[PDB]
Amino acid sequence: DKNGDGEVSFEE
Repeated sequence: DKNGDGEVSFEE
């Protein structure tokens, strides 16, 4: 998240 996927892509 926040980057784990893409700038929080996950938590985005």
